Amino acid sequence: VLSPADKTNVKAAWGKVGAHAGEYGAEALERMFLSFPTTKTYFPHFDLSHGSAQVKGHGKKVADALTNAVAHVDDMPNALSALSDLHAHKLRVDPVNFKLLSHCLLVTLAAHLPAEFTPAVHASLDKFLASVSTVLTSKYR
Amino acid sequence: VLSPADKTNVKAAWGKVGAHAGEYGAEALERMFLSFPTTKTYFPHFDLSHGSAQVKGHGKKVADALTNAVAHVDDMPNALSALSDLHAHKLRVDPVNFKLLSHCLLVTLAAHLPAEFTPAVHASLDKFLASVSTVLTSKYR
Amino acid sequence: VHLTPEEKSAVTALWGKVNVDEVGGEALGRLLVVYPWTQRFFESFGDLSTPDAVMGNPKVKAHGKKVLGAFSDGLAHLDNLKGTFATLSELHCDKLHVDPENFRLLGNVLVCVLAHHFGKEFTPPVQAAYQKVVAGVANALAHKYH
Amino acid sequence: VHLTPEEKSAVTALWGKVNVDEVGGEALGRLLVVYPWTQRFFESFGDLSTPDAVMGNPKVKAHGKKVLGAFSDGLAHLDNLKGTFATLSELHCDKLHVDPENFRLLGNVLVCVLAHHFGKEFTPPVQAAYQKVVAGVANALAHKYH
Ligand code: HEM
Ligand code: HEM
Ligand code: HNI
Ligand code: HNI
Repeated sequence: VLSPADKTNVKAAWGKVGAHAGEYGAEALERMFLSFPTTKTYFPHFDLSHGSAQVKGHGKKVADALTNAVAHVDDMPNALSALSDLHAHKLRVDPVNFKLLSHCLLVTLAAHLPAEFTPAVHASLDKFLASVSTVLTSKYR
Repeated sequence: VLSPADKTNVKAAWGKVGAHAGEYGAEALERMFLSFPTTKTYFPHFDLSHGSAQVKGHGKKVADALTNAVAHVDDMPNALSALSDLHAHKLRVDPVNFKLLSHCLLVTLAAHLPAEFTPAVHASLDKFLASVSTVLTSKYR
Repeated sequence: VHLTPEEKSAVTALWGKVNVDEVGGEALGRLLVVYPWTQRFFESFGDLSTPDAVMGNPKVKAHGKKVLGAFSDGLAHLDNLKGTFATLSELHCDKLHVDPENFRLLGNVLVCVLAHHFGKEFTPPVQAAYQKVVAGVANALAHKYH
Repeated sequence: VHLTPEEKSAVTALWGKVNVDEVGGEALGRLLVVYPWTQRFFESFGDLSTPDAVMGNPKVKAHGKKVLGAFSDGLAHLDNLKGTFATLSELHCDKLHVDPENFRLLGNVLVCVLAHHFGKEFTPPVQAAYQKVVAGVANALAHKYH
């Protein structure tokens, strides 16, 4: 469960991401595809090379979903309901991949938040991304 | 989530195990320690010799906890609360190991339930063990 | 990759008793039932709408047999699983776009299927040898991914 | 575990800029803060009760130096990580009883620390190369478990 401090930390860190959320989303995807090539099996229809317009556009979608989760941090199972259904039923992405993107998102935030990405904040962000991942894999079976 | 159909399947399958539970718990431990030797890193203080009475005793405890969770399948967070506390705060077993014991419990049930281990029952049992595992790792951080 | 002489003989002895048709159909069918997201690769197989439909599906049964036949061939190459599976690794990566986690799931389902069939004969040591095998095969199939 | 030529030089170039003692204390500390069950091996280290208690803990820092020192030495042997880490693998299994999942978690924390320290210089290709390293090191440390 996210603690009061975790939600303070997540809100403050995502606050500092600010207008860069979409850029960071795309960066995290690129990081994931390069670092964990098995994740590319879910995107055979995408251009997955550096500077891809598809990846840039998808990063914005991922970021917006995260912004929404932050705004509804106490009701993620509902706020992300449609997205959970999409991943469980339409995309059928193996649940193991969510930790891979979560790690890539954390790395991206680390690379952009020198003052903000303290150990406590790192812990809270990791918990938050794990919780989003849990919601997104909650309807698989 | 465990569906009403899952709960039906779990209760019937565990009903069939009956008084063999304790034995099956110990068998699933033995299977875990042999198949996944990294799990033995949590038991260096145990006697792991063949037929170990300490392992047998422990298998009974594990089984009794599962029997209780089945009996309280509508409210497992509360039924397993003290046990969840114990794993999160005292034992501190990495969450990754719960899937390993869960698999070994499934294999044990398969080896002892020729008639009852249908594809649908297999699915429900797997979900049930994952749900137990989820509760037992819920307080880790 | 390190199967011991004693593990090797355990694997081969059990395998000599395996009905690869039945076990293959059962393992692939259970994969699709227990982890239904794995059905994503098989829309062309037709009816996968219920457990009974999946299990009895002629295409699931045929593919299960084929997959476990290649697994069986692999057991002749226990010391070089990566070499023997290299072609199929590339295929599943580049042509089929199959996440290698699927191989790991199938391995564990196959273990359940063997336990279900053999009962007490699928002892803890025999299981542990088979765990080394299914891990090795899954790893070998994942090895050429890029 | 196969790094390309450009990946090997990227790893080496970045590591030349790393203060190993510092980064090691930071990575071990972050491991114990982010995944607090990992504190289970360090009862003798004293106060681990808050993020600051962990991060500034002199025993945590001292241990992080030795851990990352061994890691750093291993970067000179990327083609033989299993050999390099064999005695440490045996030690962590037989004497220290450390679940190898801890090596994986530390790898990922280390990647986060490198990103935090280097900012934009920790590019997606540099990360990809370090992900190969950290996976290879964790696999090597796991390899002699039994
Ligand atoms: C933090 C975790 C994740 C978040 C917040 C997220 C969010 C999203 C969003 C917002 C969409 C667009 C939905 C729409 O079209 O309405 C999407 C689509 C998609 N996602 Fe996820 N996602 C996550 C994890 C993953 C992972 C780990 C994978 C696979 C490695 C994945 C694979 C896909 C695929 C294949 C699509 C469809 C792309 C297309 O063909 O249009 N997602 N995701
Ligand atoms: C289905 C999942 C599990 C269940 C139901 C379960 C249940 C239990 C129970 C009932 C106890 C005894 C508690 C007491 O004395 O009050 C226990 C203790 C313990 N468990 Fe778990 N457990 C599970 C998973 C695991 C896993 C995966 C591991 C590690 C591989 C583990 C390691 C331990 C250890 C080390 C103890 C303490 C043994 C001792 O020194 O007495 N458990 N567990
Ligand atoms: C859940 C997905 C999935 C898994 C776990 C899986 C697991 C495995 C394993 C693991 C032990 C082995 C040895 C294996 C072997 C094979 N697979 Ni896999 N395959 C999978 C999805 C496929 C798909 C999809 C095809 C093509 C099917 C078809 O008939 O078109 C396939 C095709 C094959 C073929 C046929 C290749 C050819 O055309 O010459 C072989 C052999 N395989 N597959
Ligand atoms: C969280 C657990 C944990 C992790 C992730 C970890 C990860 C690593 C990694 C990973 C890159 C390396 C190279 C490594 C290297 C070392 N460890 Ni690890 N160790 C761990 C727990 C220990 C423990 C416990 C000790 C003994 C500490 C003590 O009290 O002396 C240890 C001791 C060492 C020693 C000293 C050996 C001796 O005392 O003879 C080295 C070197 N290591 N450890």
